Amino acid sequence: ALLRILKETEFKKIKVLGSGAFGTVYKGLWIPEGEKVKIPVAIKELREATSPKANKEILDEAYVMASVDNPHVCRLLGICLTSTVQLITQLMPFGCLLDYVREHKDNIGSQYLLNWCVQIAKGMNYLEDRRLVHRDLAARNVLVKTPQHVKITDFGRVPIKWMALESILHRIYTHQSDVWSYGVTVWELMTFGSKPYDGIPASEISSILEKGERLPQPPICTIDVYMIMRKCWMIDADSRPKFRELIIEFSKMARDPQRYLVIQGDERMHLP
Ligand SMILES: O=C(Nc1nccs1)[C@@H](c1ncn2c1CCC2)N1Cc2c(cc(C#Cc3ccc(CN4CCC(CO)CC4)cc3)cc2C(F)(F)F)C1=O
Repeated sequence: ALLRILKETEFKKIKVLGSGAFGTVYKGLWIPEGEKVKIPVAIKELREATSPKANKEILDEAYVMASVDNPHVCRLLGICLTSTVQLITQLMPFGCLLDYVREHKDNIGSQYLLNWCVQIAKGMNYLEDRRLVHRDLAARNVLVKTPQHVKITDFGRVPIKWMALESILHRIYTHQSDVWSYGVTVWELMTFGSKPYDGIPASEISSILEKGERLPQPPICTIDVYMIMRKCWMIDADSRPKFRELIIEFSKMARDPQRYLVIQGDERMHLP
């Protein structure tokens, strides 16, 4: 739809959820003016976003973030402009998928893991169709609406260990560098939220990658799943899968989960 211009009296902050590079995120409640319905919302308030030039840049960008319309992409619902900038979306009450997998890894099954892979590829496919490059896809930027329903967020306008080699060496970002980060995102899921390249400093990653090293095979992953991941991390960006292809391939596996991921016995052995 469109970006609603919200009045500060329309919504209240309830709790601080976090704070990042951009600002502070709060849980809140939004009662649309006129309406009787009360919508739980997440509200991000930017730090020092007060310059005229950035104010216009932010508004222009916000219009585009409010224009996405897909079940697996978070949409910006509105903005509130006062002394500060506040960005409002619907609250995803289960929080981010990275945290969710770390919390629930003792009970997460193969059907859920592979469906999350499908859903993220579907929302990434939609952004590709909208000509929107993500630049920071990671399990921490996938939110959980319900255990069965995830949505991508914080896309649009340095996470070295998620970044395609070209992005690291040349600052090139395209849909194909998004495909690489997708591969790393999937690895995070299949490892139940392990940290990629753990203990290796960021400063070394381009070298390791140039030498041709890559994240290892997650123990529950069958070879065909690991192949998809390996394919996302080829040097030649045009050799990597396309999001449309990833939808098909993971959809096929989701039809037969137990064939493609094996989650059995000693879960201490499910870690890379
Ligand atoms: O809203 C967001 N997350 C939320 N989570 C919960 C509630 S809202 C995410 C988000 N990205 C995609 N989507 C969402 C929500 C739904 C889809 N966003 C959109 C978003 C964010 C940031 C800014 C910003 C900023 C900014 C720019 C310049 C300076 C000052 N200076 C500083 C120094 C600099 C020199 O480096 C020059 C510029 C300051 C700030 C803008 C927007 C957008 F697109 F709305 F206009 C951001 O994070």
